[PDB]
Amino acid sequence: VNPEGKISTTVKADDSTASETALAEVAEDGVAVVDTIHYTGLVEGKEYDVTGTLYEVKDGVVVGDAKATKTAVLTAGKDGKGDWELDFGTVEGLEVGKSYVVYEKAVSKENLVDADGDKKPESKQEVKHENPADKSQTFIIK
Ligand SMILES: [Ca+2]
Ligand code: NA
Repeated sequence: VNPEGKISTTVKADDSTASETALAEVAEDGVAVVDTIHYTGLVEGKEYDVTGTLYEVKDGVVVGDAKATKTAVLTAGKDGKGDWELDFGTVEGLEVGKSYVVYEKAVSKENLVDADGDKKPESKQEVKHENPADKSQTFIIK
């Protein structure tokens, strides 16, 4: 049966964690950015190519080129549910007064999805979280 993947995220910028109810605030060398990926409906023990992208955002609209990208190879935990940490490290060249949002993609290394329904997987499982208006993935530099 085909896996039904879902991901949400929570960003931490410097010492400051965002949440469903408030974006993270960073006090005016670079900003340490860590994104937590909350996943369900992945395949236990399978490896995923995870790509995080940091964008400047203005009123829930992405502006300009990515400020940073980070990739990792992470393994799905028990029942294909759990949390991953994607550490971007220090991100240089962010601007005081500006807001940033994290986008995430995870693509399985193995074929985990039977897209043509012959009961044999032939497609990668791909999950995305690309919401420019998600305050839990957003931080502002004060
Ligand atoms: Ca197939
Ligand atoms: Na979230």
